Amino acid sequence: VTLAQKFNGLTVLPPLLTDEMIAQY
Amino acid sequence: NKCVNFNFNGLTGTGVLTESNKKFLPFQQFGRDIADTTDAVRDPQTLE
Repeated sequence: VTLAQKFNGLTVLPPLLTDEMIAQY
Repeated sequence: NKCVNFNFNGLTGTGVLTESNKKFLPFQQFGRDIADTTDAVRDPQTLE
């Protein structure tokens, strides 16, 4: 899976669980 | 390196101005990103 706009007031928020916490679960 | 209101030959906005590794062609005056939005500019007196 493969994945700027901030001058337009768009913002991307991080998930509560990190990819290490998902890997632990 | 400071947040400023800028006006470059009429191109007006607000942002922090930084040195760039982008090389424009001789006649190009400002640069745009994928969403047709300005992210670089040429300074008309000293041309960096």
